[PDB]
Amino acid sequence: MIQEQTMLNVADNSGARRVMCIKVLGGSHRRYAGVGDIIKITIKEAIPRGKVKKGDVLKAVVVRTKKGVRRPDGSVIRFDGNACVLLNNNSEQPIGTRIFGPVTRELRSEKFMKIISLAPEV
Amino acid sequence: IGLVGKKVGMTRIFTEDGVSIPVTVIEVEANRVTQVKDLANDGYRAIQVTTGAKKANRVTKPEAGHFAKAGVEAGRGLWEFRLAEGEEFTVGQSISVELFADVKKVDVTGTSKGKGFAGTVKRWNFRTQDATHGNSLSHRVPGSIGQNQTPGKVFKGKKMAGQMGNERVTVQSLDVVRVDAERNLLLVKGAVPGATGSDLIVKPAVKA
Amino acid sequence: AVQQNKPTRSKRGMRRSHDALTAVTSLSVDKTSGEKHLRHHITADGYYRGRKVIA
Amino acid sequence: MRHRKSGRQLNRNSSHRQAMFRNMAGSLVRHEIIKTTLPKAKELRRVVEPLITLAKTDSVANRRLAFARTRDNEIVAKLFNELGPRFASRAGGYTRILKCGFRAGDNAPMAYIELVDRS
Amino acid sequence: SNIIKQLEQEQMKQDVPSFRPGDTVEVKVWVVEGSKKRLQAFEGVVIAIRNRGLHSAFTVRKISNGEGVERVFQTHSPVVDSISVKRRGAVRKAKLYYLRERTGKAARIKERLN
RNA sequence: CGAUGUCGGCUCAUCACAUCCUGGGGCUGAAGUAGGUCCCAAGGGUAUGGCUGUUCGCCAUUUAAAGUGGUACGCGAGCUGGGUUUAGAACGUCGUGAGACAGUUCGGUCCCUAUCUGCCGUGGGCGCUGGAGAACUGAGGGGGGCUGCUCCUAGUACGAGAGGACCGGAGUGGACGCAUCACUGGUGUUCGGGUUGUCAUGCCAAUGGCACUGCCCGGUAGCUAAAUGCGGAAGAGAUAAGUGCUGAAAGCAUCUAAGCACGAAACUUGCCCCGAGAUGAGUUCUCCCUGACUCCUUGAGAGUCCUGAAGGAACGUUGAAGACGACGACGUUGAUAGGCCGGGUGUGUAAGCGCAGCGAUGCGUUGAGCUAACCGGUACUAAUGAACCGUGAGGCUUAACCU
RNA sequence: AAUUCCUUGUCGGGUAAGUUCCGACCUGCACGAAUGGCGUAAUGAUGGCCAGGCUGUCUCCACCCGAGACUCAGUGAAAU
RNA sequence: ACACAGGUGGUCAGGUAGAGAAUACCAAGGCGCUUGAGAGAACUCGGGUGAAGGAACUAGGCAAAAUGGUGCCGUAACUUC
RNA sequence: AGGACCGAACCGACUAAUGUCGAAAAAUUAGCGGAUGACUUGUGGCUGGGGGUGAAAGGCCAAUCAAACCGGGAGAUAGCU
Ligand SMILES: [K+]
Ligand SMILES: [K+]
Ligand SMILES: [Mg+2]
Ligand SMILES: [Mg+2]
Ligand SMILES: [Mg+2]
Ligand SMILES: [Mg+2]
Ligand SMILES: [Mg+2]
Ligand SMILES: [Mg+2]
Ligand SMILES: [Mg+2]
Ligand SMILES: [Mg+2]
Ligand SMILES: [Mg+2]
Ligand SMILES: [Mg+2]
Ligand SMILES: [Mg+2]
Ligand SMILES: [Mg+2]
Ligand SMILES: [Mg+2]
Ligand SMILES: [Mg+2]
Ligand SMILES: [Mg+2]
Ligand SMILES: [Mg+2]
Ligand SMILES: [Mg+2]
Ligand SMILES: [Mg+2]
Ligand SMILES: [Mg+2]
Ligand SMILES: [Mg+2]
Ligand SMILES: [Mg+2]
Ligand SMILES: [Mg+2]
Ligand SMILES: [Mg+2]
Ligand SMILES: [Mg+2]
Ligand SMILES: [Mg+2]
Ligand SMILES: [Mg+2]
Ligand SMILES: [Mg+2]
Ligand SMILES: [Mg+2]
Ligand SMILES: [Mg+2]
Ligand SMILES: [Mg+2]
Ligand SMILES: [Mg+2]
Ligand SMILES: [Mg+2]
Ligand SMILES: [Mg+2]
Ligand SMILES: [Mg+2]
Ligand SMILES: [Mg+2]
Ligand SMILES: [Mg+2]
Ligand SMILES: [Mg+2]
Ligand SMILES: [Mg+2]
Ligand SMILES: [Mg+2]
Ligand SMILES: [Mg+2]
Ligand SMILES: [Mg+2]
Ligand SMILES: [Mg+2]
Ligand SMILES: [Mg+2]
Ligand SMILES: [Mg+2]
Ligand SMILES: [Mg+2]
Ligand SMILES: [Mg+2]
Ligand SMILES: [Mg+2]
Ligand SMILES: [Mg+2]
Ligand SMILES: [Mg+2]
Ligand SMILES: [Mg+2]
Ligand SMILES: [Mg+2]
Ligand SMILES: [Mg+2]
Ligand SMILES: [Mg+2]
Ligand SMILES: [Mg+2]
Ligand SMILES: [Mg+2]
Ligand SMILES: [Mg+2]
Ligand SMILES: [Mg+2]
Ligand SMILES: [Mg+2]
Ligand SMILES: [Mg+2]
Ligand SMILES: [Mg+2]
Ligand SMILES: [Mg+2]
Ligand SMILES: [Mg+2]
Ligand SMILES: [Mg+2]
Ligand SMILES: [Mg+2]
Ligand SMILES: [Mg+2]
Ligand SMILES: [Mg+2]
Ligand SMILES: [Mg+2]
Ligand SMILES: [Mg+2]
Ligand SMILES: [Mg+2]
Ligand SMILES: [Mg+2]
Ligand SMILES: [Mg+2]
Ligand SMILES: [Mg+2]
Ligand SMILES: [Mg+2]
Ligand SMILES: [Mg+2]
Ligand SMILES: [Mg+2]
Ligand SMILES: [Mg+2]
Ligand SMILES: [Mg+2]
Ligand SMILES: [Mg+2]
Ligand SMILES: [Mg+2]
Ligand SMILES: [Mg+2]
Ligand SMILES: [Mg+2]
Ligand SMILES: [Mg+2]
Ligand SMILES: [Mg+2]
Ligand SMILES: [Mg+2]
Ligand SMILES: [Mg+2]
Ligand SMILES: [Mg+2]
Ligand SMILES: [Mg+2]
Ligand SMILES: [Mg+2]
Ligand SMILES: [Mg+2]
Ligand SMILES: [Mg+2]
Ligand SMILES: [Mg+2]
Ligand SMILES: [Mg+2]
Ligand SMILES: [Mg+2]
Ligand SMILES: [Mg+2]
Ligand SMILES: [Mg+2]
Ligand SMILES: [Mg+2]
Ligand SMILES: [Mg+2]
Ligand SMILES: [Mg+2]
Ligand SMILES: [Mg+2]
Ligand SMILES: [Mg+2]
Ligand SMILES: [Mg+2]
Ligand SMILES: [Mg+2]
Ligand SMILES: [Mg+2]
Ligand SMILES: [Mg+2]
Ligand SMILES: [Mg+2]
Ligand SMILES: [Mg+2]
Ligand SMILES: [Mg+2]
Ligand SMILES: [Mg+2]
Ligand SMILES: [Mg+2]
Ligand SMILES: [Mg+2]
Ligand SMILES: [Mg+2]
Ligand SMILES: [Mg+2]
Ligand SMILES: [Mg+2]
Ligand SMILES: [Mg+2]
Ligand SMILES: [Mg+2]
Ligand SMILES: [Mg+2]
Ligand SMILES: [Mg+2]
Ligand SMILES: [Mg+2]
Ligand SMILES: [Mg+2]
Ligand SMILES: [Mg+2]
Ligand SMILES: [Mg+2]
Ligand SMILES: [Mg+2]
Ligand SMILES: [Mg+2]
Ligand SMILES: [Mg+2]
Ligand SMILES: [Mg+2]
Ligand SMILES: [Mg+2]
Ligand SMILES: [Mg+2]
Ligand SMILES: [Mg+2]
Ligand SMILES: [Mg+2]
Ligand SMILES: [Mg+2]
Ligand SMILES: [Mg+2]
Ligand SMILES: [Mg+2]
Ligand SMILES: [Mg+2]
Ligand SMILES: [Mg+2]
Ligand SMILES: [Mg+2]
Ligand SMILES: [Mg+2]
Ligand SMILES: [Mg+2]
Ligand SMILES: [Mg+2]
Ligand SMILES: [Mg+2]
Ligand SMILES: [Mg+2]
Ligand SMILES: [Mg+2]
Ligand SMILES: [Mg+2]
Ligand SMILES: [Mg+2]
Ligand SMILES: [Mg+2]
Ligand SMILES: [Mg+2]
Ligand SMILES: [Mg+2]
Ligand SMILES: [Mg+2]
Ligand SMILES: [Mg+2]
Ligand SMILES: [Mg+2]
Ligand SMILES: [Mg+2]
Ligand SMILES: [Mg+2]
Ligand SMILES: [Mg+2]
Ligand SMILES: [Mg+2]
Ligand SMILES: [Mg+2]
Ligand SMILES: [Mg+2]
Ligand SMILES: [Mg+2]
Ligand SMILES: [Mg+2]
Ligand SMILES: [Mg+2]
Ligand SMILES: [Mg+2]
Ligand SMILES: [Mg+2]
Ligand SMILES: [Mg+2]
Ligand SMILES: [Mg+2]
Ligand SMILES: [Mg+2]
Ligand SMILES: [Mg+2]
Ligand SMILES: [Mg+2]
Ligand SMILES: [Mg+2]
Ligand SMILES: [Mg+2]
Ligand SMILES: [Mg+2]
Ligand SMILES: [Mg+2]
Ligand SMILES: [Mg+2]
Ligand SMILES: [Mg+2]
Ligand SMILES: [Mg+2]
Ligand SMILES: [Mg+2]
Ligand SMILES: [Mg+2]
Ligand SMILES: [Mg+2]
Ligand SMILES: [Mg+2]
Ligand SMILES: [Mg+2]
Ligand SMILES: [Mg+2]
Ligand SMILES: [Mg+2]
Ligand SMILES: [Mg+2]
Ligand SMILES: [Mg+2]
Ligand SMILES: [Mg+2]
Ligand SMILES: [Mg+2]
Ligand SMILES: [Mg+2]
Ligand SMILES: [Mg+2]
Ligand SMILES: [Mg+2]
Ligand SMILES: [Mg+2]
Ligand SMILES: [Mg+2]
Ligand SMILES: [Mg+2]
Ligand SMILES: [Mg+2]
Ligand SMILES: [Mg+2]
Ligand SMILES: [Mg+2]
Ligand SMILES: [Mg+2]
Ligand SMILES: [Mg+2]
Ligand SMILES: [Mg+2]
Ligand SMILES: [Mg+2]
Ligand SMILES: [Mg+2]
Ligand SMILES: [Mg+2]
Ligand SMILES: [Mg+2]
Ligand SMILES: [Mg+2]
Ligand SMILES: [Mg+2]
Ligand SMILES: [Mg+2]
Ligand SMILES: [Mg+2]
Ligand SMILES: [Mg+2]
Ligand SMILES: [Mg+2]
Ligand SMILES: [Mg+2]
Ligand SMILES: [Mg+2]
Ligand SMILES: [Mg+2]
Ligand SMILES: [Mg+2]
Ligand SMILES: [Mg+2]
Ligand SMILES: [Mg+2]
Ligand SMILES: [Mg+2]
Ligand SMILES: [Mg+2]
Ligand SMILES: [Mg+2]
Ligand SMILES: [Mg+2]
Ligand SMILES: [Mg+2]
Ligand SMILES: [Mg+2]
Ligand SMILES: [Mg+2]
Ligand SMILES: [Mg+2]
Ligand SMILES: [Mg+2]
Ligand SMILES: [Mg+2]
Ligand SMILES: [Mg+2]
Ligand SMILES: [Mg+2]
Ligand SMILES: [Mg+2]
Ligand SMILES: [Mg+2]
Ligand SMILES: [Mg+2]
Ligand SMILES: [Mg+2]
Ligand SMILES: [Mg+2]
Ligand SMILES: [Mg+2]
Ligand SMILES: [Mg+2]
Ligand SMILES: [Mg+2]
Ligand SMILES: [Mg+2]
Ligand SMILES: [Mg+2]
Ligand SMILES: [Mg+2]
Ligand SMILES: [Mg+2]
Ligand SMILES: [Mg+2]
Ligand SMILES: [Mg+2]
Ligand SMILES: [Mg+2]
Ligand SMILES: [Mg+2]
Ligand SMILES: [Mg+2]
Ligand SMILES: [Mg+2]
Ligand SMILES: [Mg+2]
Ligand SMILES: [Mg+2]
Ligand SMILES: [Mg+2]
Ligand SMILES: [Mg+2]
Ligand SMILES: [Mg+2]
Ligand SMILES: [Mg+2]
Ligand SMILES: [Mg+2]
Repeated sequence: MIQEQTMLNVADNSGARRVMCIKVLGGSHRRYAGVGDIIKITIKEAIPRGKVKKGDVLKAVVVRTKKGVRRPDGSVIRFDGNACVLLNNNSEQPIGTRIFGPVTRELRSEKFMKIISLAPEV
Repeated sequence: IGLVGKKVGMTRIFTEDGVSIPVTVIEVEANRVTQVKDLANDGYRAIQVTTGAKKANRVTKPEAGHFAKAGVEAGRGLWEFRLAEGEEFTVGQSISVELFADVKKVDVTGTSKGKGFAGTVKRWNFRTQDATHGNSLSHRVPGSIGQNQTPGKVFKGKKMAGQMGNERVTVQSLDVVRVDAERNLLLVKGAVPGATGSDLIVKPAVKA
Repeated sequence: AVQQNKPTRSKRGMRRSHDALTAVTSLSVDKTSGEKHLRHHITADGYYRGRKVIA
Repeated sequence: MRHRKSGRQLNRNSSHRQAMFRNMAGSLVRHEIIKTTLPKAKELRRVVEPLITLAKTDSVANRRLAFARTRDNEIVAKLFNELGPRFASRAGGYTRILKCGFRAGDNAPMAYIELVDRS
Repeated sequence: SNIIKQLEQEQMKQDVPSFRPGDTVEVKVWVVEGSKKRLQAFEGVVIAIRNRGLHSAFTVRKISNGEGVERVFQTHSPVVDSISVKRRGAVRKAKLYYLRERTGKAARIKERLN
């Protein structure tokens, strides 16, 4: 359950350490993002050697949330940190070469199959 | 046509595919036809049913007479349904839950749970005003209710505080899941109105 | 707040129509002693349904 | 909106409400008959009648529980020694409500509550 | 009610092993990769146990690849295949939500061995 | 002017159409995609932030779109008081000065218990023509009406190509509404436990009081969203702008003058809710009452005795019903409350013993003890025999058809 | 700039975006030296701006606990 | 003006905890504040808790949340030292 | 040592909400500033109306202040209502 101003740790190794959600894309008045949704990000904290510098506006996919993901059985999968993977605005596709930590099944939808292959779990 | 049925809580049906579907358990006793209204007498073709039972003293003589003309036992209440031309029913006929075996979706009707007197926030989803920043005695109030001199009046159907619930409401096209004849049940996917032990009216979907 | 111009005897009366309080008209009689009392209440002497159950 | 809820608030806070029943149960056990307000009487049943069942099995833990509630060893002595064995055969329903009109100073509906014996 | 209680009791699997909170449990889960049907393991500490018959459930906490993952399982789901117990913790609480704040050495729990 | 509180915000809106999107169309400097313009169309929908008192505005990022206006530049007996407009103070400036400045700067009391109208709810009264209990019809209101992508059609038509569809179908979203508590949670001072200070129960041990529930930890039932089901429609009729057909006036032409068709989220229906106070008070179905006598202006009459029905109200026990009324259940031929019993659920191994230790403490009995609102039972209490209201065959004309 | 009208002056910083803020420039409408000029540590219920922490401020409100409101009895005003 | 949540000088100074005349619980002693009784709607007042988020609120973090003790370690620019 | 520090009494009155026919013609509640000093307070004195007093606000001088209150000139005068 990510929204404007929510700060996210970064799952991939793009360069960003922390980022901030500046918009939830895909509809008017749209409250929240989660699960495997696209969001607009500004980078609030980056590392020195990384591919993306601080204060860069680009897109991202939420891969983990504290509120979690409901499977159809009624069961839920929560996490200990909201987390995302950065994407290239217009081109899409992840910037980083590797992905840290697990990512849910509900991320599986063609365009993010690169994000699942690199991921160590689920 | 339709059947009258008590609401009996909720459960979930796990399918082996790997899905739990949340079901409302509606127990549907033998709905016995007390009277058949037709275009000769009434001006519309319809049937009047009953269900459950009542106590010998608690039923009045006007009802007890009415029930004695059909030959059926006095059921707890009376409901009526219209007839869809082709189908035609006889008096003293006990309609079972096997009517919903062939169908897929149903419009469950019921009297909703009485929330009592409700404020504009709860009733109409009015937005609470600022909880602080100077606000004086007016956090959950409705705010303005009209313009100024031009109307010089509140318009009709203005959303205000007042009675919420205890009103007839219809959830449309709920999917039927299991139709147990042995125990006299009807399992529908999702939540339907009223509380556990309330009277529902189940009837086939109108938007097929 | 505050009336624009005073109401009448009439209105005031109309309002008071529903203020008229109802009598009991339903006094019981105790089986043994034959004393009048409220239904489901004891008597002044201390009876309820033909049996003393109080000093 | 209080659907399916229990307990009367009786225009008090919890800690008070819990005390006034702790006293009023103690008063009912001692005198065996009480004049109170019809609601207070109806809500006293829920406090007292368990202390009577608690008192059927005389031991230690039950005496200590019956002392944790009530907080008076006299009442705990009248329970267990008398009211425990006196209601041995009877299953629940140890107390009786009888309405006794209206209070003078405030028109409150009064009621006598007493134990079902007083022989 | 009896009507519901009859519908629940037929659906409940009658072979769930007994596990307490603070037990290291390895839940096996049916997963589907479109056409496939795999069994995924999920080893972790049992943190909370809800008992409501058919509606019973339990939370398992697992400190995987850096960050922690909590997974609530619906006990009588067919998706849960098996619930094997590995360790039994000497804990004296029902819900172990205090473990969320802790990590590593503080997060570890004494074994029962009674 | 014996006072009509004036910017902006918040809350709540409502109408207009000169339409922002959505829908329907004509021409194009319209190949397709994407437009340009004009016509019809008001059903629904129509951002969140940064800066600033701002409305605007400029940005950032969205969105199908981020409409223009009216409503005392809607809305202070609804909120705010940042702005402007009291008293303090200072800067620049003008004045010899008091002071002054649509110049700036810091600080600076926003009262009202609702009589009427109105509105949202909820009742009493009588009426509807003998009374009573049901069930309805539905005149007439009222809600609802939003869209996105992705796939399929199809890399199809259209194009050297790059691009790339109409009509058609499908899935899954956003926003909004309705229901609901099965799941996920929140709450849960009425359930368990840990614990600090302290007082008390003669003392130990064990408890209770107070300290924001003392502070915490979990959590039942309810209530609830972030939770989960559902909704918007298809269809039908009459149509706008438009498209036509046949076709005179005007040997032709011509959508129009006769006639005949199509044609939109608008209109009337279809969906949902209310609704016979619809005084035009409507239908059915049932139920109940089949007595004597007096007086008069021989009246739709004042009466006397005698009867009291169906039903109702009251009273009680009460409820997922409720401010009070109301509404639903129930009153012994009884599960309506409470108790009790069994189960559950929660808490997490009570007390007392007995071991182990030098003591805190730890084992054992023991998943124990204690468990609100829960589930299934149980007449243990408490729901009374009764009294009270309500009657005694139901007006007058006419017309159909009964023996 | 407590002083600047034009004006949200330009440029730089901070921000995804900064009419405020900080630094700089000087075209000072209309600073300027005891009606003091410029500096500056410390101090301030001082004005402006930023950050961490934290939060029902808000997204977006939910539930609970008490005091009223509501019913019953007693007393019993007020503005107009 | 009221049996009015105001104002009014001095003196006395028990216990456990505490630096303490703070605060908590208490002793001596004193009182329960002169309308009650029900119910447990909206709404208001004073509180408690709150999923994910965390100033997005607003003129302004106003208001709430926070931080809070003792010992020891450790502590920047600048300074009138 | 200190118009030093933190903090109760005591003196104050920065913020907020409540209250605004109030509990109260200025208070309550929760925070807030000073708290060995240019401090605070009791008791009694002195200064008087164009006068006093004023770490200056036109503040204060008995709930009254850009000239107190009471009586008098006095039925001031009012081209105004
Ligand atoms: K033990
Ligand atoms: K004179
Ligand atoms: Mg930047
Ligand atoms: Mg007929
Ligand atoms: Mg019945
Ligand atoms: Mg209710
Ligand atoms: Mg409410
Ligand atoms: Mg609203
Ligand atoms: Mg708000
Ligand atoms: Mg204010
Ligand atoms: Mg106000
Ligand atoms: Mg105020
Ligand atoms: Mg409020
Ligand atoms: Mg008018
Ligand atoms: Mg007037
Ligand atoms: Mg009269
Ligand atoms: Mg009245
Ligand atoms: Mg009797
Ligand atoms: Mg109940
Ligand atoms: Mg209650
Ligand atoms: Mg009281
Ligand atoms: Mg009271
Ligand atoms: Mg009280
Ligand atoms: Mg307490
Ligand atoms: Mg009980
Ligand atoms: Mg027993
Ligand atoms: Mg005038
Ligand atoms: Mg006037
Ligand atoms: Mg006015
Ligand atoms: Mg305005
Ligand atoms: Mg605003
Ligand atoms: Mg607004
Ligand atoms: Mg509207
Ligand atoms: Mg309009
Ligand atoms: Mg135009
Ligand atoms: Mg247009
Ligand atoms: Mg367009
Ligand atoms: Mg479309
Ligand atoms: Mg179109
Ligand atoms: Mg179309
Ligand atoms: Mg078009
Ligand atoms: Mg074209
Ligand atoms: Mg045209
Ligand atoms: Mg038009
Ligand atoms: Mg409209
Ligand atoms: Mg219209
Ligand atoms: Mg329409
Ligand atoms: Mg509308
Ligand atoms: Mg708009
Ligand atoms: Mg906007
Ligand atoms: Mg822009
Ligand atoms: Mg406009
Ligand atoms: Mg005006
Ligand atoms: Mg205008
Ligand atoms: Mg205005
Ligand atoms: Mg305008
Ligand atoms: Mg106001
Ligand atoms: Mg206004
Ligand atoms: Mg107004
Ligand atoms: Mg107001
Ligand atoms: Mg102000
Ligand atoms: Mg202000
Ligand atoms: Mg101001
Ligand atoms: Mg100002
Ligand atoms: Mg001034
Ligand atoms: Mg001016
Ligand atoms: Mg100006
Ligand atoms: Mg300013
Ligand atoms: Mg100030
Ligand atoms: Mg104020
Ligand atoms: Mg009124
Ligand atoms: Mg009115
Ligand atoms: Mg109205
Ligand atoms: Mg009439
Ligand atoms: Mg009628
Ligand atoms: Mg008629
Ligand atoms: Mg109609
Ligand atoms: Mg009408
Ligand atoms: Mg409408
Ligand atoms: Mg669509
Ligand atoms: Mg293809
Ligand atoms: Mg293609
Ligand atoms: Mg189409
Ligand atoms: Mg709407
Ligand atoms: Mg919803
Ligand atoms: Mg339930
Ligand atoms: Mg439940
Ligand atoms: Mg639960
Ligand atoms: Mg308790
Ligand atoms: Mg407890
Ligand atoms: Mg102690
Ligand atoms: Mg002692
Ligand atoms: Mg001792
Ligand atoms: Mg002890
Ligand atoms: Mg112990
Ligand atoms: Mg104890
Ligand atoms: Mg005490
Ligand atoms: Mg005390
Ligand atoms: Mg607190
Ligand atoms: Mg606290
Ligand atoms: Mg804690
Ligand atoms: Mg909890
Ligand atoms: Mg929980
Ligand atoms: Mg449809
Ligand atoms: Mg259509
Ligand atoms: Mg057709
Ligand atoms: Mg047509
Ligand atoms: Mg036609
Ligand atoms: Mg044309
Ligand atoms: Mg022709
Ligand atoms: Mg010609
Ligand atoms: Mg011619
Ligand atoms: Mg032609
Ligand atoms: Mg043509
Ligand atoms: Mg549509
Ligand atoms: Mg109806
Ligand atoms: Mg008439
Ligand atoms: Mg009729
Ligand atoms: Mg008739
Ligand atoms: Mg008839
Ligand atoms: Mg006469
Ligand atoms: Mg009789
Ligand atoms: Mg009689
Ligand atoms: Mg009879
Ligand atoms: Mg009731
Ligand atoms: Mg009730
Ligand atoms: Mg009624
Ligand atoms: Mg009625
Ligand atoms: Mg009634
Ligand atoms: Mg009834
Ligand atoms: Mg009944
Ligand atoms: Mg009865
Ligand atoms: Mg009996
Ligand atoms: Mg039985
Ligand atoms: Mg019961
Ligand atoms: Mg019970
Ligand atoms: Mg029990
Ligand atoms: Mg047992
Ligand atoms: Mg058991
Ligand atoms: Mg039990
Ligand atoms: Mg258990
Ligand atoms: Mg043990
Ligand atoms: Mg214990
Ligand atoms: Mg030993
Ligand atoms: Mg064991
Ligand atoms: Mg064992
Ligand atoms: Mg066991
Ligand atoms: Mg056992
Ligand atoms: Mg037990
Ligand atoms: Mg128990
Ligand atoms: Mg039961
Ligand atoms: Mg028996
Ligand atoms: Mg029996
Ligand atoms: Mg017996
Ligand atoms: Mg009876
Ligand atoms: Mg006759
Ligand atoms: Mg006759
Ligand atoms: Mg007849
Ligand atoms: Mg006749
Ligand atoms: Mg400037
Ligand atoms: Mg300027
Ligand atoms: Mg710049
Ligand atoms: Mg920059
Ligand atoms: Mg900012
Ligand atoms: Mg700049
Ligand atoms: Mg500013
Ligand atoms: Mg700002
Ligand atoms: Mg500067
Ligand atoms: Mg110069
Ligand atoms: Mg100069
Ligand atoms: Mg000059
Ligand atoms: Mg100067
Ligand atoms: Mg100069
Ligand atoms: Mg000078
Ligand atoms: Mg000079
Ligand atoms: Mg100076
Ligand atoms: Mg300077
Ligand atoms: Mg300087
Ligand atoms: Mg400095
Ligand atoms: Mg100072
Ligand atoms: Mg200061
Ligand atoms: Mg400051
Ligand atoms: Mg600031
Ligand atoms: Mg901050
Ligand atoms: Mg809400
Ligand atoms: Mg409450
Ligand atoms: Mg009264
Ligand atoms: Mg008067
Ligand atoms: Mg008093
Ligand atoms: Mg006093
Ligand atoms: Mg005081
Ligand atoms: Mg200490
Ligand atoms: Mg103290
Ligand atoms: Mg008092
Ligand atoms: Mg209430
Ligand atoms: Mg309350
Ligand atoms: Mg509060
Ligand atoms: Mg509150
Ligand atoms: Mg607390
Ligand atoms: Mg809190
Ligand atoms: Mg929160
Ligand atoms: Mg919690
Ligand atoms: Mg949290
Ligand atoms: Mg944070
Ligand atoms: Mg902001
Ligand atoms: Mg804003
Ligand atoms: Mg600002
Ligand atoms: Mg500011
Ligand atoms: Mg802050
Ligand atoms: Mg603050
Ligand atoms: Mg708060
Ligand atoms: Mg907190
Ligand atoms: Mg605080
Ligand atoms: Mg905190
Ligand atoms: Mg804390
Ligand atoms: Mg702390
Ligand atoms: Mg420290
Ligand atoms: Mg530094
Ligand atoms: Mg400096
Ligand atoms: Mg000194
Ligand atoms: Mg000092
Ligand atoms: Mg210091
Ligand atoms: Mg301080
Ligand atoms: Mg003093
Ligand atoms: Mg003050
Ligand atoms: Mg003061
Ligand atoms: Mg402040
Ligand atoms: Mg407050
Ligand atoms: Mg007031
Ligand atoms: Mg008041
Ligand atoms: Mg204070
Ligand atoms: Mg503070
Ligand atoms: Mg302080
Ligand atoms: Mg200081
Ligand atoms: Mg003084
Ligand atoms: Mg003196
Ligand atoms: Mg003197
Ligand atoms: Mg003078
Ligand atoms: Mg003089
Ligand atoms: Mg003189
Ligand atoms: Mg002089
Ligand atoms: Mg002075
Ligand atoms: Mg001045
Ligand atoms: Mg004065
Ligand atoms: Mg003055
Ligand atoms: Mg003068
Ligand atoms: Mg003078
Ligand atoms: Mg004087
Ligand atoms: Mg004279
Ligand atoms: Mg005169």
